[PDB]
Amino acid sequence: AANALEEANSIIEGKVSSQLEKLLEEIKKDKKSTLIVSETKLANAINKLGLNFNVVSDAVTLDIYRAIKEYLPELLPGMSDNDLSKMSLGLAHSIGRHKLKF
Amino acid sequence: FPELAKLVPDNYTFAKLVLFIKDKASLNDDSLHDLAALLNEDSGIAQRVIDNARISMGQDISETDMENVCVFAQRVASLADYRRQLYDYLCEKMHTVAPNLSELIGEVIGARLISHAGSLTNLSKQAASTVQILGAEKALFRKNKGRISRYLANKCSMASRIDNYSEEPSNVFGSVL
Amino acid sequence: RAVVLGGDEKKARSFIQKVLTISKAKDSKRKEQKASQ
Amino acid sequence: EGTLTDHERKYLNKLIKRNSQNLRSWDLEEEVRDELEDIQQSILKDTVSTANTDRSKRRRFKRKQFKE
Amino acid sequence: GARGGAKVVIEPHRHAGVYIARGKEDLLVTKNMAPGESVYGEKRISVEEPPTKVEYRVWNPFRSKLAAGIMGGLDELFIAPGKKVLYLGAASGTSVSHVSDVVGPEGVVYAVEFSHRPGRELISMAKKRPNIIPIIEDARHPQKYRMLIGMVDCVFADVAQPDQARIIALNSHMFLKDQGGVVISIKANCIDSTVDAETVFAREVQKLREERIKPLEQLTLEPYERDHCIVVGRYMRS
Amino acid sequence: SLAKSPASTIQILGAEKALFRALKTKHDTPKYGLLYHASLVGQATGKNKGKIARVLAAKAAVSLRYDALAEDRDDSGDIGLESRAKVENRLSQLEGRDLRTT
Amino acid sequence: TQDSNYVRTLRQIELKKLEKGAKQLMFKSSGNHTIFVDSREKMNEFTPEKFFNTTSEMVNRSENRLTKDQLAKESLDKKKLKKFKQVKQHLQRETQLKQVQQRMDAQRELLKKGSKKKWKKQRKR
RNA sequence: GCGAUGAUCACCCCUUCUUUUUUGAAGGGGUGGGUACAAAUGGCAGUCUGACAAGU
Repeated sequence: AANALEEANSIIEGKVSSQLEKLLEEIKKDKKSTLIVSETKLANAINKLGLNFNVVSDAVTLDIYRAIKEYLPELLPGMSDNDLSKMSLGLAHSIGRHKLKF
Repeated sequence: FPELAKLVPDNYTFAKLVLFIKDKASLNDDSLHDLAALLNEDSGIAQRVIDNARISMGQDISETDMENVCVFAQRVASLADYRRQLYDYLCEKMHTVAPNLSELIGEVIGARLISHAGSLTNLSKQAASTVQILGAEKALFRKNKGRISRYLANKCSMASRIDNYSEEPSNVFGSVL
Repeated sequence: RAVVLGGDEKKARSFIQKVLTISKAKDSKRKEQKASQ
Repeated sequence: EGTLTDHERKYLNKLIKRNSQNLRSWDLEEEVRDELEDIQQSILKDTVSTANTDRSKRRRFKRKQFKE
Repeated sequence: GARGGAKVVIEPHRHAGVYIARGKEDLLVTKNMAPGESVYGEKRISVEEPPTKVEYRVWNPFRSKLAAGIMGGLDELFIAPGKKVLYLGAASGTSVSHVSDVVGPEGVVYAVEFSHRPGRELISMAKKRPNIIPIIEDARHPQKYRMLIGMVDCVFADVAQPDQARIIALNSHMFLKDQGGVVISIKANCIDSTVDAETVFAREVQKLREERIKPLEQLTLEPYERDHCIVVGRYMRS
Repeated sequence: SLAKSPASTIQILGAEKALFRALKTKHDTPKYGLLYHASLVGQATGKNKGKIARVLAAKAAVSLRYDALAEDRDDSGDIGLESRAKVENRLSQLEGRDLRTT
Repeated sequence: TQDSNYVRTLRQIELKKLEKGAKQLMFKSSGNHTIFVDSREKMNEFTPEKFFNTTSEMVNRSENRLTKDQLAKESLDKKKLKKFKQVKQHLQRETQLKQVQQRMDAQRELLKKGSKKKWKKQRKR
């Protein structure tokens, strides 16, 4: 949860976390691949890294992200809908405490 | 960590596990076995507490607060141990003081009957009818049900006399009674 | 002095006056008979 | 599946009458509503107040208009 | 009046998860997810059911605008048991808790709120309700809390902002299901105070149409509120 | 909830049984409440106890409101300390007053 | 025969007592309801029975319009009029106490030390 | 195969047909009360006054 809050805060701030650095670097072997990102701020941040990715953040992509979020529990084997909801509940309180300067 | 209070309703068990799980952040496989040793894994709480601890809405409290949760829990833990010791002391003392009465009804019930009378001397002086209503408020002796309760009250009155007016009471008459 | 009272206090005040009138009636009757004798 | 014969669409219509009839008892008679509603407006108008906001709305409308 | 020892008869509403207490007085009511306590001091009604004690909470129309919608005879309320709801403008648990009651344990409620002082109150209530997910963030930027919210069945907004139709659109596009619900509480004064309230409501309806939200019905909230109305629409992505 | 209370209530906060009995029966009201056990009140004597309770209650609300409603409060108590000095000065000049004519 | 402190306490009791009593009551909605329809032919054929899926009697009841599919006392109501009247009676008492307190407030104000020309404009030292 | 070391002793859930005929056939639960403990952000229940005071 401590890591999740740190990763959650980086996403909100539009900054790239080290956990996301490593994950992208794994796919770096693929030359000239386009990266679809939900948020423009994150898209710009990923571009600055010098990764060989054409980063795109367009209104049309919102349909892709929209379908994925609908069928996310089925997309991710091994995690049920209840677990994702119960993970969201715990992470939300942790973020709310940080935002409220608790 | 509010979730644990639901997992382990048994309060005495809850305190012991709280002493081990001081901080929900600390979760190791070896620790899982150690808390698995606490009580049994048949309920499965050993796996649940690890899963809940990783992800929960509990707000971390200060180190000073945690010091009092454990220290206050030690006070509760000690009292339970002493209560068990005092209970065993009661049973032994009931046998020597009131062997006939303790044998007939029991050490705890007989001791409560003595307290309601105010003393063993008071109990032995009462008539059988008064002894029955002496334990008619906590249901100590409890239409056919009423007959036994009255019958047991008369025998309890007799047993209290053998205990009170004997220098070294035996349990021989309480057994046949 | 003027006051504003709740229901229970009114009942309590109503009851005590009823008692006081009955006592005054019982006392006066007791006096009159002994005066007659 | 909408296979209602004539008999089912009559038994149900009685149930509609049965249930609708019962709720009228809770709904209450019309006569008391006449007095009850009068009390409600009295209890409302003061507690909500809002006599002023009618005036403020008129004032704000009056100030803006060009005066000649 | 409807005093502590008073006895009432509880019967169901048209809307699933909503109930009325008969007696002398008819009170709008919801079951308590966290029995034994009231979040904002509302009255509770006790019924013994085989015996376990199920509790109820009174829904005050003067404190919740959604409740004033039910009193007015709202035809359709997408908020129903076993549905996800995104509550925008969740100042505190006064109305979200009652929404949390309707959705029940299976459903969830995403309570979004911005100001910090009411936010801390919202967190304190969310702890008692596992089905409430509080988000202390500005609704004008749904991308910030995109991670925490999944797709939702309905979107209810009480935000009293001039640009609320924009806020509703951004959240609906990102989180609302196709053919999903949209219930908007509109305060005329916050948007435009000089004109009459009827003109303001017509303008808000036009904005929602531009954002692909089909209005279904509208209802003024008198006498519970003045210059207020609730608009219910369905989200037509197609 | 304490910060939103006027200093008058903080003065008589713990004496509600006596307060409302006095108000309804046309009698004098209490003047110390729960603050009677504060150190500064004890230092006062005679009728000065009633006066210091009024002064100390007023400064308590100032210090308390700063504690509750300050976003970036330092954990030093500097507002409380300077408030204490004002009450001590008020006590000194109030005590130095001699009712008996010299 | 009473003082200002006594009257103030009574009114404060009634105000809170009034607030509780009002919250206990229910008040029937009087708001306007409008239905949005797609086409004029749909507008003309609209009727309250079809739109809400009802019988006629439920249409009049805005507060608990049960659907037709879902469908498929003088002493008692005298207490209702008693309930609403008590909240009205707390109201009449509260304003009557308000009138008394203002008169007591005015008298104490007239007793206050001031220029009192009507108050002359004079800053108080 | 008894007993003075003690027997006995609140509420509610005639009709039709027929006859060798005076003959045959058919029609445990809920309330209430008592005792002890625990919880209520349930009730009583309403949070004093408001510009002068002290010295020459």
